[PDB]
Amino acid sequence: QHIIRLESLQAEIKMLSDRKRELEHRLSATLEENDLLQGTVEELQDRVL
Amino acid sequence: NQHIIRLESLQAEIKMLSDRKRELEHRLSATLEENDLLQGTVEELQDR
Repeated sequence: QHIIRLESLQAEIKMLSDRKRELEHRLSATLEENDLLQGTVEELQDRVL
Repeated sequence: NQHIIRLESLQAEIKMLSDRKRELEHRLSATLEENDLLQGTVEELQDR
């Protein structure tokens, strides 16, 4: 029954690690997209000057 | 007994890597907030 308990807990912790990677990939993607938007905003700063 | 101790050790390692991923997520959120603060001050300058 402990084997059953381990099968019920290991998969949940693995899917939680996958969800942590989901937040990592999406926030890292928004950071890279924000850095690209920072480059375009720096071009807008060039437009400002 | 042997395989249960091994699998609990594996579950603890996945929890350790999960806490490391949590720290990485918090750091990425801090960088997002600080860069967005820079973008907000830039938009204020744009209003000027």
